Amino acid sequence: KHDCVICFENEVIAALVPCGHNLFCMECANKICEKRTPSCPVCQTAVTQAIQIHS
Amino acid sequence: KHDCVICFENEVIAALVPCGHNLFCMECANKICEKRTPSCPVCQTAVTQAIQIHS
Ligand SMILES: [Zn+2]
Ligand SMILES: [Zn+2]
Ligand SMILES: [Zn+2]
Ligand SMILES: [Zn+2]
Repeated sequence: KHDCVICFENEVIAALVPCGHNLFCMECANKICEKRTPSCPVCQTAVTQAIQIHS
Repeated sequence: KHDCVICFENEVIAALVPCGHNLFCMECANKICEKRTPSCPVCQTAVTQAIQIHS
């Protein structure tokens, strides 16, 4: 429950659109979204939104 | 290992946007988007795209 690759504190629950990388908690994903130039920190693809993943 | 909830034949690979339901193979998710009133079969939310999820 500590597997977010950004903060390593929260649980992974979010994926970025459209690259689909599912490696982030929602707080870190939201922070990615309101950067000046939102982009995936892993693959650098531009980010248009973050979604919570439901499996 | 998870089975697509539509066909129960292929692995789960894709999620719908924006509801984030991650329960579909890419073929079944593509079929969802290509319909004329696209909506998630699980929660009935309108679907604006389907993406492959990378975990
Ligand atoms: Zn985080
Ligand atoms: Zn990415
Ligand atoms: Zn399927
Ligand atoms: Zn849904």
